[PDB]
This record gives sequence, C-alpha cells and structure tokens, in this order.
Amino acid sequence: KQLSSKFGAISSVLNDILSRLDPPEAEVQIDRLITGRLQSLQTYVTQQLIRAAEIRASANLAATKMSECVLGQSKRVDFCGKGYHLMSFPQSAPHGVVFLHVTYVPAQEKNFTTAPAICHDGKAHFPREGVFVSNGTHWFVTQRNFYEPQIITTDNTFVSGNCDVVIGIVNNTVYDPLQPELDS
Amino acid sequence: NFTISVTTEILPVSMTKTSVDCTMYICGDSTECSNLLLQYGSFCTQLKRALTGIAVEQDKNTQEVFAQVKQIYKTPPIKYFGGFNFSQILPDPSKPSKRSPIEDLLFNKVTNGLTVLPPLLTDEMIAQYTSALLAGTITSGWTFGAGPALQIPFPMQMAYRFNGIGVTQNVLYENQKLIANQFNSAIGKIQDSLSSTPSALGKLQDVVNHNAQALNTLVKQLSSKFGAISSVLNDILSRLDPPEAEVQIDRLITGRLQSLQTYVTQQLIRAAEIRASANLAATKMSECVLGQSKRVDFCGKGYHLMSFPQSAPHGVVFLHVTYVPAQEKNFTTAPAICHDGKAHFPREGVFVSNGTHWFVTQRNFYEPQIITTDNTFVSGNCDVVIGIVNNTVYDPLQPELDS
Amino acid sequence: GVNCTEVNVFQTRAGCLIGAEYVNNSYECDIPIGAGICASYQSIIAYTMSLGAENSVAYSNNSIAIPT
Ligand SMILES: *[C@@H]1O[C@H](CO)[C@@H](O[C@@H]2O[C@H](CO)[C@@H](O)[C@H](O)[C@H]2NC(C)=O)[C@H](O)[C@H]1NC(C)=O
Ligand SMILES: *[C@@H]1O[C@H](CO)[C@@H](O[C@@H]2O[C@H](CO)[C@@H](O)[C@H](O)[C@H]2NC(C)=O)[C@H](O)[C@H]1NC(C)=O
Ligand SMILES: *[C@@H]1O[C@H](CO)[C@@H](O[C@@H]2O[C@H](CO)[C@@H](O)[C@H](O)[C@H]2NC(C)=O)[C@H](O)[C@H]1NC(C)=O
Ligand SMILES: *[C@@H]1O[C@H](CO)[C@@H](O[C@@H]2O[C@H](CO)[C@@H](O)[C@H](O)[C@H]2NC(C)=O)[C@H](O)[C@H]1NC(C)=O
Ligand SMILES: *[C@@H]1O[C@H](CO)[C@@H](O[C@@H]2O[C@H](CO)[C@@H](O)[C@H](O)[C@H]2NC(C)=O)[C@H](O)[C@H]1NC(C)=O
Ligand SMILES: *[C@@H]1O[C@H](CO)[C@@H](O)[C@H](O)[C@H]1NC(C)=O
Ligand SMILES: *[C@@H]1O[C@H](CO)[C@@H](O)[C@H](O)[C@H]1NC(C)=O
Ligand SMILES: *[C@@H]1O[C@H](CO)[C@@H](O)[C@H](O)[C@H]1NC(C)=O
Ligand SMILES: *[C@@H]1O[C@H](CO)[C@@H](O)[C@H](O)[C@H]1NC(C)=O
Ligand SMILES: *[C@@H]1O[C@H](CO)[C@@H](O)[C@H](O)[C@H]1NC(C)=O
Ligand SMILES: *[C@@H]1O[C@H](CO)[C@@H](O)[C@H](O)[C@H]1NC(C)=O
Repeated sequence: KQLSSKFGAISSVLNDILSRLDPPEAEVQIDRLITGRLQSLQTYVTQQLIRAAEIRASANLAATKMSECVLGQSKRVDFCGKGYHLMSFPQSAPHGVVFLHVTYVPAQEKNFTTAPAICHDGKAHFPREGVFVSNGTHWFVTQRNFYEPQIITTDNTFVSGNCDVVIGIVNNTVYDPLQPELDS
Repeated sequence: NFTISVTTEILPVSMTKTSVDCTMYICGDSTECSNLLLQYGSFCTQLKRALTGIAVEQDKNTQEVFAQVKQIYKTPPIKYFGGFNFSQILPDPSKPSKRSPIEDLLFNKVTNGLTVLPPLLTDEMIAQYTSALLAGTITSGWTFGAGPALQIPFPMQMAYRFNGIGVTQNVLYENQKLIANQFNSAIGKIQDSLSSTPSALGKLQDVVNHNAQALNTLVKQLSSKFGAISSVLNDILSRLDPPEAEVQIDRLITGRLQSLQTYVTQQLIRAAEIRASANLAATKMSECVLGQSKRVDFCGKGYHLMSFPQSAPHGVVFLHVTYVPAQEKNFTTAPAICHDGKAHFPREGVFVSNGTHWFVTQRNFYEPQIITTDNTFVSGNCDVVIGIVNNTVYDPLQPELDS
Repeated sequence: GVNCTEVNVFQTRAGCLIGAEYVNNSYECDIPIGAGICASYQSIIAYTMSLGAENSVAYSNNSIAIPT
C-alpha cells in the first residue's frame, strides 16, 4: 500500500512522471519519493526485526520446553502445563506448536487430624517420608496424595533424641515388627 | 549451626501506557494537515496500531504475572502460626488502602499532545492479589495451585520444605523458637534496610525515570523550529501564504514523523526488554512461590526454602528466604567401611569422625548416629576401594532375638 | 481522560461512560476498560473487577486434609 502513496509528490507513478516534468525538478521529485519509500522500508524492516527478535525468544522458550517437558520429566510446578506434570505430547502445527499436558489434579479431599511427632517409650518418633494422619481414636500414616492408611511400624519411622521439646505432641501406641516372632 | 536471612530481588513488570495520534501531535486543528498527512499513506495508523497492541499486551502481561490462582483466599482470624510472628507482612485493616507497612514504606520511598492511560488493574486489585496469594501460601501449604485448595499447618509445611531441600526435619523441631526469632529479626532488619537505604529500589526508579525522560525529551523536541520559518503551528498559518505554506509545514511534519518513529522504536525496544524481564518474573512466580525450587542460586543466596510475594509500584518486590550454614569444623571422612570382609556404604549420607569413633550423618548437618545395618547396604567386598578404614558395625536386634 | 461536566452518565477513573447504567453487582469481566472497571452485555452495563469468589479454608492448631 505504501508503494502507491504520493509522499508529497504530484503522482505515485514512475514512468509517467518522467515525461511530464523537466529533469531539474523531476530529479528532486524522484529523490523525495525515493527517500520516503526508503523510510517506509526502514520502518518495515524495524518492525520485522523486533518481531523476529520476539519470535526468536519465543522459539528459544519453546526449544527449552522441548528439552525439558517432552524429554524426560521435571518436578517443577506449573511450568509444563497447569499443576503437576507427567508427560508432554508435542504435535505438529504450521509455524507453531500445540501442547497436550497430562496433568495430576488431586480432588475430593477429606478432613483429618495430625500430630507433629509420637512420644513413645520416652523417645520421639518421626516419619521417614509420610506423615501421621488420624481420624479418631486410631492412628495411621499416608503419603502426600491418595490417602491410604497404614500401621505405624519401626521401618517407616526413625528416632532422634527424646520427646520433650516438640510442641503439640500426643501420646500414641506404635506396633513393632518381629514382636509376635520372639521365642520361635 | 544454621542461620536464616532474607534478601530482596526487584524486577520491573509494567511501564506507563502511552497513546499518540498523529494529526493532533503534528498540528492543532488545521485542514492543511488533513489534506497533506494522507499523502504520506497510513504511516501514523501503523504507529497507533503498534501503541494499542503494546497497551493490550501490557495489560495481558499484568494480568498474567499476578493472577495465577482461580480463587481469592482470605486470612484466618487467628494469628497463631506455631510461634511465628508475621505482623508487617499481612495487610492491616487499619489502613483504607489495605496495605502492609512494608509496601507502604516502599510506596513512600518510590516517587501538550500526550495521553496517560491508567492501568487495567489498579493498585487496590494488585494489593488484593498479593494478600490472597500470601494467604494461599500461608494456610494452604506449597500445594494449592494444582487445583482445589488444601490446608497444612506452618511447622509441617516447613518440615516438608526441609525434607525437600535435603536435610532431616528434626532440626526444625529442636530450634523452632530460635528459627522463629531469627525469622522475626531478619524481617525487622530487612524492613529497616528498606526504610533506610534508598538505593535498593533502583530498577523501578530507573525505568520510570527513563520513561519520563523519553516523554520530556519528546515534549521539548516537538517545539523546535526544524529549520522552518516559524515554530508556532498557527503563526505560519496566518503569516505565510496558504499556497506558499506547502514546504515549511511539510518539512516540519516529516521531521516530526521521524521523531515519532524513533520514539516508537525506542518504546518498542524498551517494551520488549520489560516483557523479557516480566517473563523472568513470571518464571520466578511459578517456580519459587508456587512450590519449592531445588535448583541453586535462583531465589536467594543459598538453599531456598520459600519466598514472600509482595506488591510494588510498577513492578514486584521479593523476599527470598535462604539457608546459610555456619560454624565450620574439620573432620575426617572415609569412602566406605568394611565389616567381616564386606564393605558397607552409607544409605544417604557420609561417615564422619572426630577421633577413633566413626559416625554417620545427613547431607548438610551434623547429627552423629550409631553405625547400624538398616542404614547401610553391602555390595562386593572391601578389596576394590582405596583408603578404607576398619571399624565394627552394630547389629540391630541381634541381642534382642536371643530369647 | 477528560472530565464529564461538559459533553446514562457515571463517573469513573478513566473518564466516564455514556449510554450505560452502572450496577453494584459482581460478575466476570468481558470487556477490559481500565482502573478495575469492566463491561458486559446481557443492554450494556458497567461493574467493578470481581475476582471470582472468596473461599478461605479453615485453619487451626491441628488440621490436615489429604485428597483421596
Ligand atoms: C478411621 O478410619 C479407619 C479406617 O477405615 C476406621 O477403621 C474401620 O472401622 C470400621 C468400623 O468398625 C471397620 O469395619 C473397619 O474394619 C475398620 N478398618 C480398619 C482398617 O481398621 C475407623 O473406624 C475410623 N474412625 C473413625 C472415628 O471414623
Ligand atoms: C546458633 O546461632 C544462633 C544465633 O546466634 C544462636 O542463638 C543465640 O544463642 C545465644 C546463646 O545460646 C543467645 O544469647 C542469643 O540470644 C541467641 N540468638 C538469638 C537470635 O536468639 C544459637 O545458640 C546457635 N546454636 C549453636 C548450637 O551454636
Ligand atoms: C510481632 O512483631 C511486631 C513488631 O516487632 C510486634 O508489634 C509490636 O507490638 C508492641 C506491643 O504493643 C508495640 O509496642 C510495638 O510498637 C510493635 N512494633 C511494631 C508495630 O513495629 C507484635 O506485637 C509481634 N506479635 C507477636 C504475636 O509477637
Ligand atoms: C567424638 O564424639 C563422640 C560423641 O560424643 C565421643 O563419643 C563418646 O565417648 C565417651 C567416652 O568414650 C563415651 O562415654 C560416650 O558415650 C561417647 N558418645 C557417643 C555418642 O558415642 C568421642 O569420645 C569423641 N572423640 C574424641 C576423640 O573426643
Ligand atoms: C582391616 O582388617 C583387615 C582384615 O582383618 C586387615 O587385613 C589384614 O591385616 C593383617 C594385619 O593387619 C595382615 O597380616 C593381612 O595380610 C591382611 N589381609 C588382607 C587380605 O589384607 C587390614 O590390615 C585392616 N586394616 C587396618 C587399617 O587395620
Ligand atoms: C473441613 O472442616 C472445615 C471447617 O468446618 C470446613 O470448612 C471444610 O469444608 C471441611 N472440609 C471438607 C472436605 O468437608
Ligand atoms: C501423655 O501426654 C502428656 C502430655 O502430652 C504427658 O504429660 C504424659 O506423660 C503422657 N503419658 C504417657 C503415658 O505417655
Ligand atoms: C581446618 O584445617 C585447615 C588446615 O590446617 C585450617 O586452615 C583450618 O583453620 C581448620 N579449620 C578448623 C575449623 O579447625
Ligand atoms: C470533574 O468535575 C467534578 C465537578 O466539576 C469534580 O467533582 C471531579 O473531581 C472532577 N474530576 C476530575 C477527574 O477532574
Ligand atoms: C451502589 O453503588 C453506588 C455507586 O454508584 C454507591 O453510591 C452506593 O452506595 C452503592 N450501594 C450499595 C448498597 O452498595
Ligand atoms: C492453639 O493452642 C493455643 C495454646 O497452646 C491456644 O491459645 C490457641 O487458641 C489454639 N488455637 C486454636 C484452638 O485454633
């Protein structure tokens, strides 16, 4: 569209404007038109350059996400999709990509009671990778998600000092493995 | 021994939106501009489209950097957080603007042909965003952005973070009051540093001064003669002949189009830089606030536990809580230990000894324990390693099953 | 930008809106305006930025929830 602009000249044409004007003013008119069109081309290439820089940054981010979310698994939060990330399925697209993220969305939580530690036999008990979760008079342990009760034993817990400094501690009875098999 | 310190990392988010139309900028209410500017084509229409696109993408970026949750969380009416005092962080309803004193001090410290477009999200909504995010990260633990919210007590989520960084959680319980006192002292010290030192907030002041200097240079540069007969727009409209006024004002609007073009290019490059900085800030938001990061030297100087999101004028301010070890002591190490001709390797840590007594320990803390069988594994013999030492390994229950 | 003593009429921070009636209700933003003002058609109305819904989970000394 900017090719057909007059740019302050008599006409936007090139061959017709040479015959109608004498060279001492046709040279000035042509020089003005050429400078205007070169300024328009400079604006176009500046816009193309900043757009190419933005697309290059986006493509670097897409290549990083190619290197991380698709190749293997990353444990970071809401970078590859929303929430926890399991895999990524890159699919073809003309001048772009489209993403399919298999995500982990926990739901349907239930209220429960906990404890910081267990004060049994004069010593404190701490979970290895779980947490003490209870609902009533009984006590159990479970993981971070998909609540599954388990009997507190000595292999999933460890000991560190006594139980006197932990605030909010509650007494509990812990079942020890190999206790029924002692005399046999 | 370990200490808890807090630092600041300030990244710009959004500048001031600008709107420029070509005709009113080049001249004031002249039909000659109307019949001459269209001879240059739609050059100024492209600039107006570019500025509107920059404003739209800036509003979208401002929406994206903060609004990363599907719900607004209000603070509980009980301030007990297991002995932890968070007073100047949570917003106080004794202020009409509902701001914490730290961002109040930050806002007090931080200082015609143009139009100043107000931002899409006002400062009240930004403060509400920061308050809701702080509530969500203080009462729902580090796992709330994946869907529906949960609730975890503050010592338990701190123990989860200490487990995730690579140390045992028991050292949190042995010095809980000491950790809370050190956290309160660090918060007070960084509040005093922000209220005293004026050079810690240089990035936001620099970008606002850059935008204001660009606007002021444009304003002062508009009123120049540019080699024409007259500088005032309507003076040459009544002093010069209207047939003879097709050269001076043409050169004037050509030079003004050049100045507007180079201002547009400078604003576009500055907007690209601010967009990159805000993408980095959004990465920080997604990595260090929504959950705990494991890569080193990304949030704070040292091992990162969790971070505090807060509101800043034309930007964001960060409170990164790190883990700085101290009290270095020399000790002797060994590659493995051999008992009864079989080599024993540590389960997760390393062997440590002061004299002639060997003990096991965790990764980055000293807690001596008796070398047992359950915390080690046997692979091969003690004849392939180099520089092994000799010590006995106790056996659990071995004197308990004799009955 | 301009004030609206000169020239149904509701005063806002980014100017004023002519031809619409302000409401005190809360809805989801459809047309972004500025300074927290949003407009939606259902004639045309204007309303402030309503940030979804408020849901504060209860907090106590001992309370834990695990999804199943
Ligand atoms: C807490 O949860 C446990 C686990 O389900 C409950 O124990 C069950 O109780 C029912 C009711 O008698 C029994 O039929 C099941 O066999 C029990 N299961 C196990 C694994 O013990 C317990 O009742 C719950 N407590 C409360 C107060 O709700
Ligand atoms: C680890 O460092 C902290 C910080 O200095 C020590 O806490 C100080 O302990 C002394 C004496 O025990 C007190 O007089 C100070 O008031 C404490 N500081 C604070 C801020 O409360 C702590 O004792 C050190 N622990 C070890 C094992 O050296
Ligand atoms: C948490 O810390 C703040 C600040 O250290 C405490 O606020 C102080 O409270 C006392 C008692 O009224 C005042 O004399 C001070 O002027 C307050 N300092 C301020 C406002 O900076 C607050 O009491 C602490 N809360 C708890 C529960 O310990
Ligand atoms: C290295 O530290 C350990 C841990 O305190 C010391 O072991 C103690 O030694 C005394 C004297 O034999 C015993 O009464 C204690 O029961 C030991 N404690 C433990 C936990 O084993 C050991 O003596 C220290 N070594 C040197 C050279 O000082
Ligand atoms: C650790 O124990 C092993 C086995 O008892 C030692 O190996 C033997 O050491 C004796 C004398 O120390 C030598 O006569 C044998 O020839 C060694 N046998 C082998 C297969 O090497 C070993 O020397 C001990 N190391 C230390 C530092 O006490
Ligand atoms: C747990 O109890 C709180 C307090 O009454 C309640 O608001 C919440 O909805 C409960 N959670 C569930 C899953 O019912
Ligand atoms: C039970 O707990 C209380 C306080 O938690 C403690 O004083 C008491 O000694 C405990 N009793 C037993 C048998 O553990
Ligand atoms: C450890 O040994 C080195 C080497 O002699 C010494 O420079 C350093 O001070 C020692 N550190 C401690 C804590 O003894
Ligand atoms: C507009 O004018 C009214 C009355 O003349 C005044 O109350 C109001 O503050 C003015 N608003 C602005 C933005 O100037
Ligand atoms: C409704 O909004 C108007 C602002 O136009 C305000 O003056 C009035 O007090 C509001 N009424 C209620 C009940 O909130
Ligand atoms: C937690 O326990 C303390 C005393 O240890 C008590 O003052 C406080 O009210 C309790 N908080 C609750 C029940 O929410």
